[PDB]
Amino acid sequence: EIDYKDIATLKNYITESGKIVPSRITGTRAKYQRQLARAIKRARYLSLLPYTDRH
Amino acid sequence: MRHYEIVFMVHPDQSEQVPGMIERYTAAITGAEGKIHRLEDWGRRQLAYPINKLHKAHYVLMNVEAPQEVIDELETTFRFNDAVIRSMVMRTKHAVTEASPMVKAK
Amino acid sequence: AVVKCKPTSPGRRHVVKVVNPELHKGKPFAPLLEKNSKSGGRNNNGRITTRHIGGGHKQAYRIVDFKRNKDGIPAVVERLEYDPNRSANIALVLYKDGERRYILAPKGLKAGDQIQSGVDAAIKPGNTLPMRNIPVGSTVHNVEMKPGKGGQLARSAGTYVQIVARDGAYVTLRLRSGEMRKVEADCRATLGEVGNAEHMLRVLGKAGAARWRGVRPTVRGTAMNPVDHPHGGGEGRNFGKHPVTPWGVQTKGKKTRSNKRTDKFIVRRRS
Amino acid sequence: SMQDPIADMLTRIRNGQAANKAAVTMPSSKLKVAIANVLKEEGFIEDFKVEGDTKPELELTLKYFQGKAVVESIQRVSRPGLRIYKRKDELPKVMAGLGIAVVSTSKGVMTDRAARQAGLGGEIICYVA
Amino acid sequence: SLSTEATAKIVSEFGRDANDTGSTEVQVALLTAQINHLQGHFAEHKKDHHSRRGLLRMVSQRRKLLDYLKRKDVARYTQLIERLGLRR
Amino acid sequence: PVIKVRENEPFDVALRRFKRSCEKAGVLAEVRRREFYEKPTTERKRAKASAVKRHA
RNA sequence: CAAGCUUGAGUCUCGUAGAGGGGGGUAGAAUUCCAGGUGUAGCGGUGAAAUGCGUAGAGAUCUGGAGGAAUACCGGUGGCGAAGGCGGCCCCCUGGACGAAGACUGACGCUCAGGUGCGAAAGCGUGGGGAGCAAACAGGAUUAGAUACCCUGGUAGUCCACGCCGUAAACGAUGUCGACUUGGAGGUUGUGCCCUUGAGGCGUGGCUUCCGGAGCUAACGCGUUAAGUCGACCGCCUGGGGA
RNA sequence: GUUUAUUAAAAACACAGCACUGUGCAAACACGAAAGUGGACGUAUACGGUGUGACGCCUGCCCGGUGCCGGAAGGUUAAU
Repeated sequence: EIDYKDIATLKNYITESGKIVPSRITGTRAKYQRQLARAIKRARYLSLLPYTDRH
Repeated sequence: MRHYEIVFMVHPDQSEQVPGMIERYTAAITGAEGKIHRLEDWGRRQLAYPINKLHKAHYVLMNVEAPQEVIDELETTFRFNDAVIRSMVMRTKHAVTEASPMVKAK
Repeated sequence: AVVKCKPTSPGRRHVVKVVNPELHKGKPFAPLLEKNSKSGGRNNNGRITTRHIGGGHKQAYRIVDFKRNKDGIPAVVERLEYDPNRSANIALVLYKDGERRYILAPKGLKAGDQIQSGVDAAIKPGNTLPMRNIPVGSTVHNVEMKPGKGGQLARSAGTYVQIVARDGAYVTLRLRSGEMRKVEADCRATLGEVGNAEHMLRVLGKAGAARWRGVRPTVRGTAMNPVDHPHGGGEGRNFGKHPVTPWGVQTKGKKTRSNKRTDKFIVRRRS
Repeated sequence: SMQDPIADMLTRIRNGQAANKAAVTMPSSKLKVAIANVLKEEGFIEDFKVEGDTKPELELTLKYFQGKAVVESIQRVSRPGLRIYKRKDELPKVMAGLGIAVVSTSKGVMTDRAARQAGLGGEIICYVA
Repeated sequence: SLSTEATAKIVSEFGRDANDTGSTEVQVALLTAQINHLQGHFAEHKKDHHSRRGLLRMVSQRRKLLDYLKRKDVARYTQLIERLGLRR
Repeated sequence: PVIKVRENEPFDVALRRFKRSCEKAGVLAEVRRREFYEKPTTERKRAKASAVKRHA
């Protein structure tokens, strides 16, 4: 279900500064945190999410 | 015959040419016995960071059963074509005939 | 493939030859051959102007096409031939209108391969097209300098110019020496490296093998008497000069380019 | 893998006897049942049953006295590594009387004592105490 | 690997039916097919060691099955190595 | 770790928010860390040492 | 020796997770250098200094360019791999593991001297590459001395291709396979039943972390993933130095 | 292999290989007051110069002196 196009949802699981957030904090199951981080890492390629907050 | 999913994005001054590119590529897939399970066109959207100096560019989704033979003609044309700045082909384990979250939200 | 020949005589011990099975066996294509008679390094005054050249084996001249000026018409590679005038191997090509020509064989090019010139042509090795129509990044060879003159840069075995920049009428080339250089961008260049890149790995193994390539012995200045060379005399083995050419100019260090008209095109001299 | 299944039965007793189990099961065989019988006639175990047609299951019922085991100790003797046969004069006796060897003779499995009366020897399977 | 299309083809030939998937002749045949497909992978990819460990398991497993198949019945054994091309 | 001062705010609240935005990012943790090369054997050891300790 | 059987061992069907391996592309951050613009007297470095760079304009700052290497966050007594090991994203080729229900072969098994393969780092060979780091080497400090620790530089090397080398505290200092023997807390990955009514209630596989019982052990400890109770095969030890 | 035809055949010269350095093509360099020619109908895996001399193991310290290379602020300096 979790999906690199869905940049609404992916914003809950990054910072102000566009760092991926750890499962520790968010409470998320670790299967899905793998899928999340992979989603986010594609999103950043396509320029839908940012790497940083310099721009 | 495997399923793929092809986001590319396009130099915004050649938003002119976009439907002309689509109709070549979409034809050339069905030319070799393919499908096209959907196609969207999210239009001009703001980039999260500059690429080639460009703020803004013209995105295009496309989901596609095809062979590997046609997908390389498609990957090569993207590389040689200057108007297309950035490009992705993922693989996928089913088809996806649907709208995305990008079209639905509006 | 390189081949360490087994040491049955003392002159075979160190030989390493560059066998290519893919080359043609049998006589080369007749219309494209010329007479090409040797000079022994001597000029129209009979004087040796270039030392150490002389003798060797007879050689016909293969008329290669460095211009590649026959446009839009596809061409198939018939075979790869040996060429004695040249580190590169060459390829006989048959055009769709029944013309034949020789061309330099790029790396990765065998029988059956279509290759095409001019502006339409696809960006794949073998194919020649003006450097406006090539992607920056690309790796090319047999590059012109003035438009229409013919290929001059990157013709030896295993060589490639590499295109680093566009800027208007001109483009910039990292040449193989390490020398960045502007060339105006209507100039053609074939794509690929040049073939036969194992050519450097060969070892001649004996004196005579050098003589077969037309290359006479070389006598050290320090052997000679003072009248013959600056390095001259000595009882025993002396030196005590600074190294110099036979005509007394410093070697080891001293730069010898004075050519002011070509300076503007040189972005950066070699490393 | 599973290369001496008699030793397996003997271990399953010993380990159940240590863990204070009322009963233990294993895969059956003919020879296990033969031994199981000798062990019962001599009073180290209460009773055995066999259930199943296709994959039969020997269930021994173990025996205790003063809240404490009856089978004080139980060695294998003849292994697959090292088969141990004995002539009738050379038969061992175990705690100088008080335990029992178990011998396969040509007239079936029996005690050490009952092979001396019958006047036989053979493969010595196991001591018990 | 093989596909299912290619697999079913092999059970067909060497078996009795499509539900005799695990007879000794079929197992050998599947392995032999599976080995020869891989000979192309390892032509191109010589430094792939971790996959070749897998290949060598097929080879050894085949050779165990054929040694069984001699102790059972040499009619089936001699038929099978001709049909498949083994032993050389 | 970017911040502005919006209007009718003190200076001293913005300088506080700067620091609670930077300790939230771990800029300085992520810079102490790359002062010196740590061999991977040492990285794994310190990781273990923390995990075993934090059983308390 | 002959004929069987299906529980050990395998084959097929369908799914799930995974830094498993090989090849090919590609992204962004940062260091270095190169060419510019603004700008002026310091910078850098340390315990403190000096060597070093700087009025020939450094450091700081902005723009553009080159190139190489490594992949922040995620990331976890998390995972995969026989071991060595494996970490951005995408594609192509490919190995294994596990689970569910059924079908199939019918002991086809376990272990393995000699043999063959795999095997970190350093190192060697041929050819490329070379940003950063950095054995050797140089200068500066410190010191009784300082052939070192610290500082400024810096070459092999580190990187790629194809060959060799065959070793490590290559360690869980615990050979492989199988069986049995009280518990508790977790993690990870499957799967089946349940006003799914909740991120849940009841079970059932696989891998894994920490406690600890009987027992074992010289003791420390190990403790169902044994160093407990057994069996099969292999490797190895027999005082310290010499070695 | 070569060498002092006519007192020296050698440990001398050459050599395959190694290294440094120059040279971007109207190449460096050489012969020519010049035109021009060789280099080469080659193009940096190519060409010229210098030293060493198969192969194996190696190839340490010194940039004060003399050359060469780079640097431009300042000094000194010609014709004009």
